[PDB]
Amino acid sequence: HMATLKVIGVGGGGNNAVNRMIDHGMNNVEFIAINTDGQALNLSKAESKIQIGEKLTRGLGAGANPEIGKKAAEESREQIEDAIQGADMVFVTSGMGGGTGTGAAPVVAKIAKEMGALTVGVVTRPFSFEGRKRQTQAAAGVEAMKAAVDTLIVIPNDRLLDIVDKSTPMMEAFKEADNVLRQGVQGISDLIAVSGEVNLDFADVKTIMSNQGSALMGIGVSSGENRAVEAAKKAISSPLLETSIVGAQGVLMNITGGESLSLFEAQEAADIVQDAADEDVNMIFGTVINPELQDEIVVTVIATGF
Ligand SMILES: Nc1nc2c(ncn2[C@@H]2O[C@H](COP(=O)(O)OP(=O)(O)O)[C@@H](O)[C@H]2O)c(=O)[nH]1
Ligand SMILES: C#Cc1cnc2sc(COc3ccc(F)c(C(N)=O)c3F)nc2c1
Ligand SMILES: [Ca+2]
Repeated sequence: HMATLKVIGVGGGGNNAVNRMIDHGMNNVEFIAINTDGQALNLSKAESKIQIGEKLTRGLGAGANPEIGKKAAEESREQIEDAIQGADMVFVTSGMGGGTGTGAAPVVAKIAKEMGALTVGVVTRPFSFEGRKRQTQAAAGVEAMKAAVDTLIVIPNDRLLDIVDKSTPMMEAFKEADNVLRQGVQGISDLIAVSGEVNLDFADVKTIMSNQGSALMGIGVSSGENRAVEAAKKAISSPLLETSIVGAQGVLMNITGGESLSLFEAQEAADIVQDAADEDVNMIFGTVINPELQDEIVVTVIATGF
């Protein structure tokens, strides 16, 4: 079994994330670009492109109307099904609050879920500066996504205002939000590809993520003194995420280290995660020894069930 991973961008923001991932380079993941806007879709370098709602929009976008996004996806349901064929896991990425993402992404997610794919949504909420209507439409989108996916990661764009200085380029800030998705997809790909000393596989991912509501995914890297605790704290930190570690009922945790990785420090890291999570948490713990590493330790967490 080698799980087939697909990343599906829906609407402008979703496709922006996909494009930036394709530019970065990601092996053994299929990218699918879905949009109403044919002009934007033409510029994508995704190898699978689905223009939805041509009869409805005439190749334009949804004009920020979620009803148009929804009806567009429904018009093109068979083409979406065809593109998803074979997927074992689907990441649906979209900016909530517009028309295409808000309306179409839940339709796409439901199609993926009903084909049996582990279906993870990774969506943004609008900046407060975009106004109340955008925020209200986005909230309806988030609720529709929750109903359609196995697990949902929400990135409030307002959180980007917490990680910039007054001069940080907007595109650099956007790359930080895109990195949430990138790290999660890369992380799952790495888990499926590599045999661990205490091995985690796709069935473990499914146990933690299938039908499990909100999710946090995180990665932390450290070295030197107190490296395990520092890496674990970085992994569970969620400056950009709506959902924090507190009260998690399911956790997939991995530690990657060199040959120096100690039992004591593995316990230290796991204890950091446990102290935060629910008393009856289903923790699935893994470890990898990468002898190419010297003093680096990597802690990764997927936390669900809130
Ligand atoms: N972080 C981030 N948010 C975006 C990006 N593009 C759009 N957004 C957000 O996504 C929302 C919907 O925009 P968009 O996806 O272009 O609309 P749609 O094509 O009608 O789905 C906007 O209101 C923004 O909050 C992006 O590249 N990065
Ligand atoms: C963000 C994030 C995030 C979340 N979860 C994960 S899990 C991951 C990779 O974990 C890995 C990689 C290689 C392995 F052999 C193993 C294993 N123990 O079998 C593993 F869990 N990377 C991330 C990254
Ligand atoms: Ca593995």
